[PDB]
Amino acid sequence: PHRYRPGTVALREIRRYQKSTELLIRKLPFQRLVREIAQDFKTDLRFQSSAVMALQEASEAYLVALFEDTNLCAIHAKRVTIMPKDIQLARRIRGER
Amino acid sequence: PHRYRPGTVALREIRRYQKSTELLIRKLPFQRLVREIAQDFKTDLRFQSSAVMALQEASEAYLVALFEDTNLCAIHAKRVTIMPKDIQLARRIRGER
Amino acid sequence: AKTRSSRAGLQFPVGRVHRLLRKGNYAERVGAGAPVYLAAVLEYLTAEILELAGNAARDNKKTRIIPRHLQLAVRNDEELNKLLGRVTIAQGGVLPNIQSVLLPKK
Amino acid sequence: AKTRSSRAGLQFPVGRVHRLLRKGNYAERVGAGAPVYLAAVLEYLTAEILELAGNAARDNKKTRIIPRHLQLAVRNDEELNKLLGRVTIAQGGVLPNIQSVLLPKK
Amino acid sequence: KRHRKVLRDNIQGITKPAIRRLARRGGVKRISGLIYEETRGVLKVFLENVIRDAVTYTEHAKRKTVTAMDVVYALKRQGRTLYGFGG
Amino acid sequence: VLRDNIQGITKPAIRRLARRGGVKRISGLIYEETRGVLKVFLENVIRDAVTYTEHAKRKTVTAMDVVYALKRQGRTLYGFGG
Amino acid sequence: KTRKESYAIYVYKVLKQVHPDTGISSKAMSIMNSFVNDVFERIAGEASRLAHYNKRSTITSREIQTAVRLLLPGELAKHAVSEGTKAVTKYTSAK
Amino acid sequence: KTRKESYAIYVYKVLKQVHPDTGISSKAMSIMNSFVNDVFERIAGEASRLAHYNKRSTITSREIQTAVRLLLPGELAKHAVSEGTKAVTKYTSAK
DNA sequence: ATCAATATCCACCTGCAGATACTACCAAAAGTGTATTTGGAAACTGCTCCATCAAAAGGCATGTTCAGCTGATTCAGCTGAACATGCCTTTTGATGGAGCAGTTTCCAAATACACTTTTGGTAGTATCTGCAGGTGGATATTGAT
DNA sequence: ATCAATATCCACCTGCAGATACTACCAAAAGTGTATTTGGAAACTGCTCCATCAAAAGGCATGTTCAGCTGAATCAGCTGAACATGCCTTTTGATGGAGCAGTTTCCAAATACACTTTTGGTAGTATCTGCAGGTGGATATTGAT
Ligand SMILES: [Mg+2]
Repeated sequence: PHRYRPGTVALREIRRYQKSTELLIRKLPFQRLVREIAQDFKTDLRFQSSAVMALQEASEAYLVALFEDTNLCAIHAKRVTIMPKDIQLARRIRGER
Repeated sequence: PHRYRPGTVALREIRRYQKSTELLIRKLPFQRLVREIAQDFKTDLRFQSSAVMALQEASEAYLVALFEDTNLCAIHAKRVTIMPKDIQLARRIRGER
Repeated sequence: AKTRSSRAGLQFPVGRVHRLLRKGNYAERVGAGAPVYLAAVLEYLTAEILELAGNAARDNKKTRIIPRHLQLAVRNDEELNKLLGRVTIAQGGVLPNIQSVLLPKK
Repeated sequence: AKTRSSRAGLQFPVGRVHRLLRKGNYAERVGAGAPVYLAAVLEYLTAEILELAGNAARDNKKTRIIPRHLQLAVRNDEELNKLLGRVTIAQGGVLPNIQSVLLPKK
Repeated sequence: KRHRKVLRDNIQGITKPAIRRLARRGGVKRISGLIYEETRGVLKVFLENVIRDAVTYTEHAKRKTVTAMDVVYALKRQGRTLYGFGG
Repeated sequence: VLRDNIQGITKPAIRRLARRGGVKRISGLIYEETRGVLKVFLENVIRDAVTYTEHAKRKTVTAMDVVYALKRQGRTLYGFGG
Repeated sequence: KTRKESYAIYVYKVLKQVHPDTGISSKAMSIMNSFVNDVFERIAGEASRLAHYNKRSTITSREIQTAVRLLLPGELAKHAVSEGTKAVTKYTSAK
Repeated sequence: KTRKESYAIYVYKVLKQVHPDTGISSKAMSIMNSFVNDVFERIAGEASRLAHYNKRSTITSREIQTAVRLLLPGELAKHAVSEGTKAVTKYTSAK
């Protein structure tokens, strides 16, 4: 019977995902989500597959950067755990509200 | 023998200054600071009167707003006292750092 | 002779707008209604703001609109505020606003 | 029988750059030195980025520059990072960077 | 075409683990359980904004297909310029 | 009484700004931080305005020089022309 | 000496429809002028881009409309669009 | 089979100049292509505005020069400006 | 609670800075009639690539367990708010002169047009190679003790 | 420290994806050359409006005092990390047509050019007034007790 202490695998993952560049959201789910949202704006739409890929690359790059800012917001609050209040503070200061 | 509690005049000035629109930096010191700074870019410069004015309106708008975000950052860390780190966090998240 | 604005029912200079579009290197060519449409949009947006800025004058017991009234109009409307979200109105001040945790205790 | 690129000592295509300035409607007229000066700036910047990207390729024991290497080049250089501070390089990832307090012990 | 599958709740394909990976790339060590719904919301807003603009370009062109270029131009308007897909 | 011009941006003026921004209590170290910040702001904008001046072959920075600099730095200002 | 143009009078004409008993400061009018010039540039600019993306030599009302949709928030867009389509209708019919 | 142009061959020439044994992947080239188009558009735009601001109808190497100093940061600007000056001088003297 | 120090409120008055009004004016747009150039919807059809179906690769959902993080509590001490005014810097206003802006000139450079050549793209069919993803095998990191 | 479970790092290999290659070809380029148009530098100059400075205004640098804020120390409760376990969903590779995108004809529309009409900016002189800034006295707020 064996265990890592909480945070050890977490740092392992940070090192891993910061070293690579693969998209981290599964392709098909993300695709459906695109098509759903688009459909609500306009029916009988198609998408070049590179269009979806462009959205995915932009979406993940956006979210990854948001989590750095969020993570800096928790750390400012003497925490190491990101919470919704941190995301919100990030987005207010960013001018997303 | 009568004294105001710490933070009572602070509130009073917030209401006062939020209500008005005068510039809050004295014109002359600002004028010199502008010229000083412009001297490193080109010597023997003159400034329209409206040019210096435009620079002041912009800087104060900027600084006022940066204090709003800064103050939000202090409040996030469960404080009421703005510190350089709060100004730093706000500038980092705004993407000025 | 009769102005293109009056034809289009507008107080805003369709002609000037047309010209300003040509000498703006926006495109080789410029259709006949583009300046009409553009000019209406500008009139419209101007009115909306004057409507609200006038309303602000009224509140503060004034009849002459000043920058403070444009600022209060713009930042108290969610949509105008978004459109002017990276714009500074000279001499506008800010909205009265104090974070609740900074209020004294009851 | 000589191109303007070779006249200016440039690999980048001056004629092409002249052509793209005209059809982009930046101004009525386009001077003769403009596509020359611009084509050179373009060449200067792309050389700077390939130099640094090539190094990142070599630091990873690779021979083919891929987008990760472009991202490493840009983001590790203060000035390129600022010039491209509102741009996203598909397939570039991020820089390794863990904040201190997150590391183990004291 | 005959019939056309109904799309709903797809926001939930953005799974807890996929969101944790993005956090990780972003250097996050510890994640409150409320982060996942909040992140889904924020993602939904981001996509609505970019797709609206992208689809507007599609329609202005009189097409039924959203191109990579529609998305690239939408991304540029919104200050999130993307290299790697044609612009 | 020899003194740098940055210091003419005084404690009470910096306090007034804060106040307009809703700030109640202020760390002493803020005054130097705020001057640093203001200096960088002006550098970036003035640099660009002056560059407009040099381009127009002038020796006077116009308000339009400034307004144009502010626009490209994403700080569009209304009321000084343009 | 050189004539310095402005949207000021057109702004002032519209003030009076909207608020016939209300006036406006010098500084306030200058801001309204910036405003019109700014929105002008923003819309034209987007419109130019649209034409170029679509290999077209012309900026018609369709480009101005799409531009407005892209630039304006929700309700402002919608009312702006209807005011724009309106003025073009009226203009065509009028001889 | 419409001809789609890019800066790929030039990017490659310049690549061989600086890292003679290094290749570039097509995705990496795609981004290099985007980067050139992007900087072109941004310099050309500043130049456009600059001309207008100064009531000029012509974009010369002088307009491009200013656009470079406005757009690029310190050192990149210094050096870009060398290489563009150098190329224009050498262009003028080469006929 | 009361009591008093001081801030805040409202009304009314008043001089003038800054607004609206005005006519000449003239000059420069904007609009009106005639001849010219050009763009882009419609009609048509090749053919890319998007939507939509079945089989194989591995990540997701869920429950359990307890490490250690968060947020409450308390509390000492440090640090920023409040305070009085003579003192020194900024503001207000008075006056030469730098330079910006208005105007006219004329030519170097740009636009236009018409063969003439070069080249950058693709397409067809071939030919080469960097490295991703598999293996096994030697060394680092981590956590219990 | 010692032991060991597990992750991480090499190195070496091998199929094949995707990259470099090449030969045919060509349409759209870029180049060359000669004709005609003009933008903007250049040069004189008139008049703002900008720097400078004396006198008049008034905001701020000063140090003392202590309220109350920030941050360290401590601790319980419980959230979120790790991991084992059962399998659903995505991924990967191979077959039908909606719609994009490329050609061409043709008129509805925008450009051009020159003309004739008016509008909108300025200046001139004067014409007008909303309200900032000051008064007085009634009432609210804050803080001491
Ligand atoms: Mg739906």
